[PDB]
Amino acid sequence: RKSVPCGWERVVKQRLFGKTAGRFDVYFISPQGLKFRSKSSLANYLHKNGETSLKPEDFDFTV
DNA sequence: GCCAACGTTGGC
DNA sequence: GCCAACGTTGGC
Repeated sequence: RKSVPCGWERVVKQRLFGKTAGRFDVYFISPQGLKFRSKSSLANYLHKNGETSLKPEDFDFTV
């Protein structure tokens, strides 16, 4: 399976109330502190910064 | 039918 | 006016 890319943090939070109670949200904090909620916005950032090692498939958005 | 990406909002 | 919660939904 997938592992957290180097210097990044993966935060998983489970919803407790409402219709979506039981659902999980996954977000990633970059080593620079930038908070990401989607694989799209992340893949977008990696492209603009010239990433040659970390691929958007390396960041698991499933829990 | 139902969930990825993003949208809204109550409660400071 | 911001943000951590949950809501909404297009499109697979």
